[PDB]
Amino acid sequence: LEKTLEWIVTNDNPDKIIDRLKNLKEQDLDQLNTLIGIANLKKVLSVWESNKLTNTSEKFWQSVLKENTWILSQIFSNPTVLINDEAYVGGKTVKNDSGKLVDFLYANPFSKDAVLIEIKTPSTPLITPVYSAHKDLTGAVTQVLTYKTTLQREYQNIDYNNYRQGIKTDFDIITPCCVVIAGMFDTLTDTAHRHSFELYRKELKNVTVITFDELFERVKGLIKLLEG
Amino acid sequence: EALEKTLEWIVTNDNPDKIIDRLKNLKEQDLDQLNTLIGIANLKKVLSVWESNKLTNTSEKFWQSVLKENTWILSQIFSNPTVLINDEAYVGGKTVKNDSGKLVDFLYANPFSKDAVLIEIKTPSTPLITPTEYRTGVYSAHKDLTGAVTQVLTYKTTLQREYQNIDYNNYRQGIKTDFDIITPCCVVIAGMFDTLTDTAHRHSFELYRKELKNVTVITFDELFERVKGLIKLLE
Amino acid sequence: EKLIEMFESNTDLLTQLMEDDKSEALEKTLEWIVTNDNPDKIIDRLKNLKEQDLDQLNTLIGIANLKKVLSVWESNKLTNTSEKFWQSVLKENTWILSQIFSNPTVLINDEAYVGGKTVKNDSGKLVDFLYANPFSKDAVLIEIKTPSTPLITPTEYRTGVYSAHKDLTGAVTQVLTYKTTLQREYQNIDYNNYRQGIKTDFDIITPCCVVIAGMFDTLTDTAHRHSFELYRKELKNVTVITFDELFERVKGLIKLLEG
Amino acid sequence: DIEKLIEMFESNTDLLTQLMEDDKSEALEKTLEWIVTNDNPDKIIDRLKNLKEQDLDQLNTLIGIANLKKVLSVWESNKLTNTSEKFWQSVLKENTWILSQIFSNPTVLINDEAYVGGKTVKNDSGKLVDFLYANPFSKDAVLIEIKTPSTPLITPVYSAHKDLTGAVTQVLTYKTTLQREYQNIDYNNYRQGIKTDFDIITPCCVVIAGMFDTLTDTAHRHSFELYRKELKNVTVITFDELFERVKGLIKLLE
Repeated sequence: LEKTLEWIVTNDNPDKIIDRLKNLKEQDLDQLNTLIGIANLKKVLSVWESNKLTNTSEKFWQSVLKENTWILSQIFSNPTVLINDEAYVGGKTVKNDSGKLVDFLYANPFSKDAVLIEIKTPSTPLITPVYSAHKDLTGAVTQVLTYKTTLQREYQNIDYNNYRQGIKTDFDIITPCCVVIAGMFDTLTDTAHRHSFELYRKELKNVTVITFDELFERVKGLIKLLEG
Repeated sequence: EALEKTLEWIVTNDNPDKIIDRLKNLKEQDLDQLNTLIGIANLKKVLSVWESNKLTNTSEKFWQSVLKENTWILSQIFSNPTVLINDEAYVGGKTVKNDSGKLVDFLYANPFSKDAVLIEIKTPSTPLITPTEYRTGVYSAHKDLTGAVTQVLTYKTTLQREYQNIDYNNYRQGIKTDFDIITPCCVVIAGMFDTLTDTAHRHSFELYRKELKNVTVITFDELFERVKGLIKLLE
Repeated sequence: EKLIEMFESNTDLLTQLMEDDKSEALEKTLEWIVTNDNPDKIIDRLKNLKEQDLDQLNTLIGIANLKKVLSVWESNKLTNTSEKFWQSVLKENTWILSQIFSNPTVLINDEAYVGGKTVKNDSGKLVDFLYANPFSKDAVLIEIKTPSTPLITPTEYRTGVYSAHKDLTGAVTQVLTYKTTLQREYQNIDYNNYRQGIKTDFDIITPCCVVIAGMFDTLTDTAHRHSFELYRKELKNVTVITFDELFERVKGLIKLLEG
Repeated sequence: DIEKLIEMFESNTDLLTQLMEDDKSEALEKTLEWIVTNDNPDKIIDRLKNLKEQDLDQLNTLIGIANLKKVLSVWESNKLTNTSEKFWQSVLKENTWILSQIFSNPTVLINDEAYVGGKTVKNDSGKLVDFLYANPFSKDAVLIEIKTPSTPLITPVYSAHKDLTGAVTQVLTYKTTLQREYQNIDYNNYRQGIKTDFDIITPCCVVIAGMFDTLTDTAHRHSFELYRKELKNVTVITFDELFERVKGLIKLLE
C-alpha cells in the first residue's frame, strides 16, 4: 500500500494517472475522497492536541487555520472564506488579476455570499473581573464589522456603475457573515463568568463568537459523523 | 493492475481503520497531491457525463441517478456533509441505513449538526417562465418550478413537525429539552439559463428567484459552471 | 346681520333648523367645512373643542365611512368582476387603506394619495415628491385585482401538491418591477445630488408591496389551503391579502368603534 | 318663525354661508355640539353616510390634523416641568394611532394591553396570546417601553446607562415569553389535526428614552450612536425625535 501511494504521487505524467483513475466507479472515488478527508481531519486534531498548551503566537494559529479552510467551510456552511483580504475556495487561493477582492466577489460563480473570519490566539482573555467583555474581543468585533461595511459599500458602487451601462436594472446585494474565534471557554469556572459570556454572545447583532474548544469539538463531531 | 486493483482492495477492506492510520502517517504533500488527483478525476468524469448527455436525455430519473452517484461533489458545492434526496440520506458518499427505518431518528442523534440540505432535481429541459406575457415586459414563472418549490417546502414542513414530535416526547419522558425548530436548506435544480434570450425574460426570472426566502434555485448551466471552475482551480 | 341678531335671541331656532330634514342645514354646513378655502382657521377652531367632543365626532365619522364601504362591498361582491371598478372603489377610500396598512402615503397606478387627496405634484416625476417627503421616504405599493381571481392551479402538480395560479405571480412580478424602477430612479437622484457637493448617504429606500387577490372561501379542502399558505409565507417582501380578509378587518374596526 | 327661517335659508345660500363664516356668531361650535350631544346617534350616522366618500375622507384628515396639533401643544407645555412616568405613559396611551403611523404597525402593545385603531382590544380570557394567535388585523405587533424624558442616557470612552439597559432587557424578556407561548399554542393546534403549517410571530421592540439635547460633546453623541447601531432587536428613540416625527407628519398631512 505504501509503495503504491508513493508511486502515485511521484510519477512522470500526472495526466496518464488521471486517465487511468477515471476508469474506476464513482462510488470508489467518493469513498477515497472521504478517507482522505478523514485523514486530514485527524491530522489537524493531532496538531491541535500537540500545540494546545504552548503556542501563543497569532501567526502560527492563523497559518494552521488557513491551511485547512475546507473544514471551516463545512462548519460555517459557506464555500467562500475570506481571511486577511484573500478568498479560499475548495482549499485553494483565488488569485484575482487585479488587486481588488470586490471585483472577484461581484463576478463570483461559486456563491453570492462569503464568510469573514478573524482569528486570535487561544490565550485571549474573554471576560474582565456582572462582568464586562475584554477589550481584545470588542476590538476584533469592531474591525470585522468595519471590513464588512467597506465590502458592502464597494459592492453597491460596482453594481450601480453596472446599472448605468444598460447591462441590468436589477439589484444585487451582498450580506456576508462575521465570525470571531476567541480563546478558551474552560477558564470560565464560576457561574457568573459563564452567564455574562453567554448573555454577551446572545446580545451580538451580526457577529458569531466561537472559542477554540467549541471549534475542535465540532471537528471531533465531524470526524465521528464521517467515520461512522 | 498495480493502480486499479490496489484501490479496489483499499475500498473493499473489512477494517478501514488500518488504512486510515496508514494514510495519516504519510507526508502532507503526498496526501495533498493524492487528494488533488482524485478530486480532479471525479470532477472530470462528472463533467464528461454532462457534456455527453446535455442535449438528448430528458428523463428525471436519469439525472437524479447521475447526481445521486456523486453526493460528495454536491456536499462540497453546497457545504453540508448531509444531503437528503428522495427520503434518503447520504453522508459523504455512502447511503445512511436506518435500523429503525425513520430518517428523523437518524437526524436527531447527528453528532455534527441537525441541519441538512434538501435537494430537488428536475430535467434541464424544464421551462422557466410562461411563454405568453402577463403584460408588456412582465412574465410569470412556469408552474413546474412553483410545483417543485411547493414540494420541497412540504417535505421540509413534514420533517420539522416530526422533529417537534420527537422533542415533545423526550420532554414528557423527563429529559431536559430545548424547543427550538430546526431549519434545513432547500435547493431546486431547474433547467437551462441560456433560453432567456431577451432582457424581459431575465428580468422576470431574477425578480422571481430573488424573492424566495429559504429556497435556492439553480440551473444546470450554473451548476456545471461551478464544476468547471473547481476543475480550473484545482490545476 | 339681522339673521345673527335673531339667532342671538334664540337657541331653539338653530336647534330646530338642524333637526329639520327638509332644511338640510347639517349637510350644507359639512360641505362648507370641506370646501372652505381657509383650512387653517377651521383646524384652529376644531383644536379648541373639548377632547370628548372631538373624539365623539371622529368616532361617528369613521363609523359612517366604514359602513358605507362595507355596504358597497356587500352590494357588489357577487356580480361585478371588473378590475377597474374595484380599483376605483378602493381609490375612493384611501384614508381607510392608510389606516389599515399604517402608512400615510399610498401609491396606486402611478399616483400618490395623501389625506384622501391626490398629490398634484407640479413636477411630472413622482420620485421628486417622494424625495422631499417630510415624514418618511417609504410608501406602500398596492396592486388591486378582482375578487374572482383564481388562487391556485385547478390541477395538481403531484399527489396533494398544488402550484399557484399565474395571475397571482404576474401581479407580484408587476409590483416588484415597479418597486425596482422607483429604487433606481431614487438612486439616480441621490447620485446627482452628491455630484453637486451635497453630502448624501447612499441608502436604498424599501417601500412595502401589497397584492389584493380573490377569495379565501374557494380553498375548501386542506390541500388547497396548505399549498396556498406555503406559497404565501415564502415571499420575502410582498404581502398577499384577499378581499375576505380585508373586509373582515373592516368589520372588526366597525365592531371596535361601535363597542 | 321656524318655517319662515327655513324658507329664508332656502332662498339665499349666501345667508347660510355667511352665518358660518362670521366670527361673531358661533354657529360652527353650536352645530358641532348639537352633533355630539344628540340623543339618537344612529339617525346622525345614517344621515352622514349620504355625504360622498371624499368628503368623509377629508373630514377625517382634518380631525386627525387637529388631534396631532393638540398632542404637539401638550408636549410643548410640559416638556420641562413634569417628570412623572405615569403622566407620559397615559399621554402616549391616549394617542396610539400616531404611534401606529410612526412605527408602521396597526397593533400596539403597552403594559400587557392591545390597542388597535385607538381602542383597547378587550379579550374574554386573561390571555393576550390567545388574541394575538387569532388576531385578524395583522401578523406581528409592536412592544413599547415608555420612560421619562429625564432618563439618563450615558455613564459619566463612555458607556450606556443602567436604566436604558434594564428597559431593553425587560422588553426582550417579555418578547421571549410571548414567542414561547405562541409556539406552544401553535403546536397544540397542529396536534389537534387542524393544520400543519408553521405560524411564527416576530414582535418588534421599541424603547422611548430621555432627551437627545443632553448629549452635548461629540464623544457622548458618538458613543450613543454606536450603542444604538449595535443593538440587535431593540430600537431606541428619544422624545425629541418622536415629536420631530410628529411635526413631520403634521407638515405632510397639511
